[PDB]
Amino acid sequence: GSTPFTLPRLPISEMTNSRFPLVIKGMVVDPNLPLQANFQNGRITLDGELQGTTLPTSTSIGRISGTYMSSTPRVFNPVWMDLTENNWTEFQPFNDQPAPLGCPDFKAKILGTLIRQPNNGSYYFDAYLDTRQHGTFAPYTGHAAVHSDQQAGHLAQGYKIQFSPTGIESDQNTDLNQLPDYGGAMTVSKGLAPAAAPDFPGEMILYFVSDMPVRNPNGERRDTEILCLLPQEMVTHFYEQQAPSQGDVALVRYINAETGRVMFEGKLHRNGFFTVSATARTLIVPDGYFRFDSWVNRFYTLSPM
Amino acid sequence: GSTPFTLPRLPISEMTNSRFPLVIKGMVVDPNLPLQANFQNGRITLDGELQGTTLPTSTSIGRISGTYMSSTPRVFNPVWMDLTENNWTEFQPFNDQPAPLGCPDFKAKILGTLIRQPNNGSYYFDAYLDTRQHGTFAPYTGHAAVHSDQQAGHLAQGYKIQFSPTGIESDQNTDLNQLPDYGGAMTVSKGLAPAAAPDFPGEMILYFVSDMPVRNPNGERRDTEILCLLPQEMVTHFYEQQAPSQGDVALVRYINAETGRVMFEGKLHRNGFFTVSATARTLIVPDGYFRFDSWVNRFYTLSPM
Ligand SMILES: [Cl-]
Ligand SMILES: [Cl-]
Repeated sequence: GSTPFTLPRLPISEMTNSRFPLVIKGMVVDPNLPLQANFQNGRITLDGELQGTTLPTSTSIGRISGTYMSSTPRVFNPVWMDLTENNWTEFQPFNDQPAPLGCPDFKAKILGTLIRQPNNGSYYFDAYLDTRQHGTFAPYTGHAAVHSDQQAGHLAQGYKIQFSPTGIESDQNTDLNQLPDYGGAMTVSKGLAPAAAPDFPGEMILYFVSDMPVRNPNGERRDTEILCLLPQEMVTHFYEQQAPSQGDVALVRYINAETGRVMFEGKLHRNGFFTVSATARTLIVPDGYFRFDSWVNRFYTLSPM
Repeated sequence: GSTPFTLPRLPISEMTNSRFPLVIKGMVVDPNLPLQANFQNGRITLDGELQGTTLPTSTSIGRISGTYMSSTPRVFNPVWMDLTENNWTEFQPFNDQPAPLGCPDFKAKILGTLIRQPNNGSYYFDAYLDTRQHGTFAPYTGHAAVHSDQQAGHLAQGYKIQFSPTGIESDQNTDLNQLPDYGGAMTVSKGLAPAAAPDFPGEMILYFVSDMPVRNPNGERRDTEILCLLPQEMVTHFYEQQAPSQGDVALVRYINAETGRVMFEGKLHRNGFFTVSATARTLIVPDGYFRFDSWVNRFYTLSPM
């Protein structure tokens, strides 16, 4: 009677990143990527329990929303936001959720626009959200500021506004595998999705990869990838099906879309991430799909990739 | 043995528009909206056959892509593109597809950015795509131009570039329910998704609604909605399941998410759109989900909304 667990029958090439609105360009396993992952977006259990700051669908990944504050709690001045969820429902600060759902889970100067909502006249202008700064990016406290030199005259106390990202600036310190300090100078622990980590020596996380759009001054080049543990279409699939997990870990096979050949197998863990048996950096082109084959015991040994 | 037809068990409030990257804010039936719909995005049959320019997932809705042409086939100069699909595979012009998949299917000055791809150094800058212009927007011919005053020095012949939209300018003539002229001055008919139209007097199309972001000079106000026939998550669901249709038309019920009460019923047509029995403008808040109940004969009479 219980809903069987399944994966979406879609090639990875047709999926999108769960941490930024981008297509998946492939997968990577690498001993020089972080051995454990702590992302807060793209986190769901296999039986459909959202974790961290993860949205169920791609409504507003990377966005923050709220109402304009005329006072704090080229020259770029802060635009302060009394934060809401991106669907404009209330966000309770200092509670059991690190930030509103969909809030960026990386540290960067994020470029984008600030959108005045239709009730106050649809308009938008350029702004950035610098998630490296404790003073203006502490969303766990219920407030955050974007920065803009284009806001003059367009906002008044209480206006609904939403930040929509286009990309980042990237420098020598950019590392998108580090979480921001959601509480600013104040530590936060409650409601974080836990570390995803293999428990088999010889297994590594299989990450899904996208290219992050970058706009540095004068076009300075520092190309940057962004990883996630689950493409958003897998998050939505597990959320929608709510299939009970019926074993320690899910055995999955990656199937070539053209030939139907089994390319490799992996473990899909209940906490929502993939591991494979590998020792060296391996790049997987996304012209295949994952197929759930069976629930297996935690001591199952994967065929080496 | 055949896959049963189903709808995604998600409230409409968690779905996104199939014609622009936006959340669905509700549904509308209205005798003063077009009685037939001709959108090319968000078109799929119930058994999973994509139509028009419709992508299976939200990879690149509203984008166009290609390689830079240094020659034609503030002051804003055209940036000419030898068009590809947005996944960088080849687009065959003058054939059986009106434009690359995901190409905008409305006429507007679409604001956004132009993205130089990582192989030539990740960088992006502001640009617009004016889909009202025959001379620079004829994607059926394999070429189109965006316009920019920020490109100087950043592009060379053959560079991969992608236009990503943020919103539109809107004026007194804006009407997003009219298709662009995909062939420019040359008519195009081949490969268009057909008109969606009720076949019951007393029934009207149930449209899904989003608010389009607008940026007019000086913040001039002209708020604009954009309609679609299917949210993209329904498109993806039907595409993924490939469920055979087992009757003339699908009977669906809209269920209140809180109470589980049946709010109204409608017909979900094989060509991929909803109709309901109504006479006057009716606005539906999206805090419910559609449930497939049975295949019915084409002469089935719906309970009035
Ligand atoms: Cl499966
Ligand atoms: Cl259903």
